[PDB]
Amino acid sequence: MLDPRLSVAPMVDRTDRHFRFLVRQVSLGVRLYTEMTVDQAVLRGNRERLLAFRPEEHPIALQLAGSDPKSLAEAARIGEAFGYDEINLNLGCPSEKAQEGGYGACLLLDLARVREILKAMGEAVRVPVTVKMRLGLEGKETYRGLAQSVEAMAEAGVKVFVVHARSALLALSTKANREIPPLRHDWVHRLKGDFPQLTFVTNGGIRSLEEALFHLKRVDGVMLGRAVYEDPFVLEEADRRVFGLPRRPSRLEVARRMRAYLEEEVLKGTPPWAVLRHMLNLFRGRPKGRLWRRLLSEGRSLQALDRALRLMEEE
RNA sequence: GCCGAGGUAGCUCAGUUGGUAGAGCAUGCGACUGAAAAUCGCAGUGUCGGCGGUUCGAUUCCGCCCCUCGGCA
Ligand SMILES: Cc1cc2nc3c(=O)[nH]c(=O)nc-3n(C[C@H](O)[C@H](O)[C@H](O)COP(=O)(O)O)c2cc1C
Repeated sequence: MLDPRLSVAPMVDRTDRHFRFLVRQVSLGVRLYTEMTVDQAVLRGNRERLLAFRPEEHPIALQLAGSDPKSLAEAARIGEAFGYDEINLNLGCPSEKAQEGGYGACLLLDLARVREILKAMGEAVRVPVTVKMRLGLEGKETYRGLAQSVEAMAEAGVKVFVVHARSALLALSTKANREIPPLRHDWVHRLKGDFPQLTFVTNGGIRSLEEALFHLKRVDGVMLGRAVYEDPFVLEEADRRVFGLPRRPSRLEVARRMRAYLEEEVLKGTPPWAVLRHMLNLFRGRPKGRLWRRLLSEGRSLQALDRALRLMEEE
């Protein structure tokens, strides 16, 4: 039993184990997702570097990308061992890299392939195998086509469908595919109405917790990506209102704990910028936030963070 | 001439071991205590130096070519 009500979207070059730990200091309940991790990188690459994460990041789900059923079943078997509570399948990445590899959003073209992929992964691991998909391809999406492909996946085992509510135009850039196609959140709402036994987590364009709450009164969950990264404290009230916990974090308290987390990591071989480049938005839209962001991007050291914290305390 | 170590936004630069490329300062527009300081948001644009090599595909790895650099000659 997992809590799908709220989560931070998987974002390449964003949601590494460092930023995930940061978000965990802001919200205890919010579900975290790893970056898209290709199956071949899990099978042949340094597995400790890729998948190893901290136990504080629980709950956390490893998202895998691929096309070969046997390769994704082996990659899901490996992810489960590292302790991931969930193995999510990437069916939305419209990059040129994805199209050439035949994985991501272009996998939606072939339900027969996607269904044998899901059957293999689900039987290879005991953790819930989910999916993060898009509404369709080349703006040719129909509601009966999306509901029909969701039916097939559900018969393959899938229970949770994290839906990025917008089509993927393979011709456009990746940054263009997250701003141009129309957001049909109402399509996901109807997916819950046609499939009340399934869990749907709508996603796309959610700017605040107030908007996320609106969508929660219609579907099971909401996923925020750029809203969280651009300013982690967009989930400031997430715990208290969504997860019903009695705790509201302070931007300064979180900075104090992120400093101690930076001391452990740096002191055991972690480059200081690997942790500091994700703390720049901690004071976004706050007094003297500029100087906080300047100090860390210039110094890039524990000592620099100590002087930046001291200033924030003075202010 | 042997070599250290580099070519990424205008700028000083990150990118840790092939997989949805971006930090800072500075340009530009904007919010605000009254113009105004202080303060903050918004967006920006990439042939990741050119040529082949592997690959599903490499800013990332090979060889070649190639501009500023530093000790040795
Ligand atoms: C920088 C960036 C990287 C992303 N990488 C992934 C990814 O690796 N896997 C994935 O399923 N979605 C990825 N996405 C898409 C997000 O998961 C999400 O669907 C999209 O940002 C829209 O949701 P949002 O408006 O709440 O951010 C990425 C988005 C961004 C902005």
